[PDB]
Amino acid sequence: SMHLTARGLTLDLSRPQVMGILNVTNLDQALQHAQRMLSAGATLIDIGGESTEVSEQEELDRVVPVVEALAQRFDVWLSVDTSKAAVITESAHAGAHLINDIRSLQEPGALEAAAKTGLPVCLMHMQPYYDDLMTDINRFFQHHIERCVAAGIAKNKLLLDPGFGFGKNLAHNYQLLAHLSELHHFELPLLVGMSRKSMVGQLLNVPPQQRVIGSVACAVIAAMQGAQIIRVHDVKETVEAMCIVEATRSAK
Amino acid sequence: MHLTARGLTLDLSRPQVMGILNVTPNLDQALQHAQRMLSAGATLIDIGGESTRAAEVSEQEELDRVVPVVEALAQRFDVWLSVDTSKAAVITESAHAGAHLINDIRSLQEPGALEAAAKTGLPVCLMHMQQHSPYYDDLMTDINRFFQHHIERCVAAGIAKNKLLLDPGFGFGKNLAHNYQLLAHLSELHHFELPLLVGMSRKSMVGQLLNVPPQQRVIGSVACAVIAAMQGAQIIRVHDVKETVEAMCIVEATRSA
Ligand SMILES: Cc1noc(NS(=O)(=O)c2ccc(NCc3cnc4nc(N)[nH]c(=O)c4n3)cc2)c1C
Ligand SMILES: Cc1noc(NS(=O)(=O)c2ccc(NCc3cnc4nc(N)[nH]c(=O)c4n3)cc2)c1C
Repeated sequence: SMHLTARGLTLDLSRPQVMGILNVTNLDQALQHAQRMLSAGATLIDIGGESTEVSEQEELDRVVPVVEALAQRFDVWLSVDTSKAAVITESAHAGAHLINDIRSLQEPGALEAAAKTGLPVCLMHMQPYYDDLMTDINRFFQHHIERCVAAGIAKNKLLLDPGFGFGKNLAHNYQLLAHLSELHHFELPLLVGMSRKSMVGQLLNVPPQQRVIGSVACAVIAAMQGAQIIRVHDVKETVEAMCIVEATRSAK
Repeated sequence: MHLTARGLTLDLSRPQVMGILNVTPNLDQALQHAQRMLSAGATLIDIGGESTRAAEVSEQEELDRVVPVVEALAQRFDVWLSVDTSKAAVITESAHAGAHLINDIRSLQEPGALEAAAKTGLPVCLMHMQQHSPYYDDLMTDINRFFQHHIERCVAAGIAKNKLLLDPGFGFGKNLAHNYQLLAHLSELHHFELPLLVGMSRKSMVGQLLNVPPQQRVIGSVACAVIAAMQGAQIIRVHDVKETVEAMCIVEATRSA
């Protein structure tokens, strides 16, 4: 029904999009891994310097060369998983397409830097107790959506992530997964990250490397509920699953 | 509710995985594979002496493949045993061996099949079917009319309504568009108030989309299983049990939330 655009490049959101995770914790490995994910069918590459502290220069040193190298190398959406205004701006210079912040630009100067770039930004819900899980998330997004538009970032440039595994217990996560379709009322793209998280592990009683099937199953359930972007470790498997999903949905 | 045979119950509040146990071109290997699938979490084992994908099979030949396996499993394991047969002789003999469920793609239309199946008193699964290019005026209506027709045949024959299972038959006289049309509208078949069994594992509906060989169709098959189970499909017929079982755990947890 819709699409999102950056730097003359467009991301089709009528179909589920797979975002490959590229955590940095060697430049050569990063470029090659990105290549592996891209061929696997990823339409976005997410570069993250923190795992949910890191120094500003240290985080910048890891992130921006990878962004620039990929920007030169491939015509693909580039996303930086950062919460730092310096990293926001520097990545924009490097050629990043999307700003993905788990802290929702609440760090000092982060909001202004993001606004100046004009790049699309993804807002993620974060805190364990909830009176009503879904209501809290809806209220959270509404607040920062109000804030983002106020900052001069257009509403249609925003993405929403309910933030699986962030200040949420096992029951909450699957409650969220079950009611995920409700979040579409914002008429904004939904991005979800469930890959290899505890919500899979606790159920299957398997280590992270054995959580591929569980992660994909979650991705399929989310995508069947209209989730547009899926953030995963295992791109190829997720891409294959999304093909089944898209064929099913297109079949009406 | 549950499905019942010989004092065994199958919980239908949760998705059940039926492991595929083909016995075609050693009993020892079959038992190891079945036990492995059993270990993976399968609650049903489907034993087939015929290939529905094919050269025909003799009555004695199919019997030779099927019944020793059924007898072997019945003693060794407490699991639902399903026989994938269209032959009254195989139906009757397998029932003697201790089979719990009759899975017939041809819906008991072979000679004497209906009568033989009825006498066993065992639950039966009916499957919709149609070189010919698959066409439907309306796929779901055609399937609904098919099930309505054969359900009456079974009931008239003396097979109780609660003993019946319905399979829309993925990949049987259906093209790629048809199969996913069926998957999308699968929930509609619940109106018969009968358990639904689906078989999409490693089938062309996955293969044509991903363009990979059968052994590499695991993820696609699991994706189909999840979608079907989310639409309330009770029994899933798969080659890869462990992966499907893990997926069903995510599905059941999601629904139970
Ligand atoms: C220790 C320890 N390690 O993991 C856990 N448990 S956990 O639920 O699986 C878990 C929770 C969170 C994460 N963060 C990973 C992560 C990173 N970036 C993201 N960006 C976006 N936009 N959306 C996301 O969802 C997201 N998630 C990784 C693992 C414990 C406890
Ligand atoms: C030849 C040839 N080989 O594969 C194809 N394409 S196919 O769609 O993948 C395909 C089609 C049918 C099968 N038969 C396998 C099979 C056997 N018994 C079943 N019993 C039940 N209850 N339900 C089932 O779905 C089912 N499926 C296996 C593969 C053709 C055509």
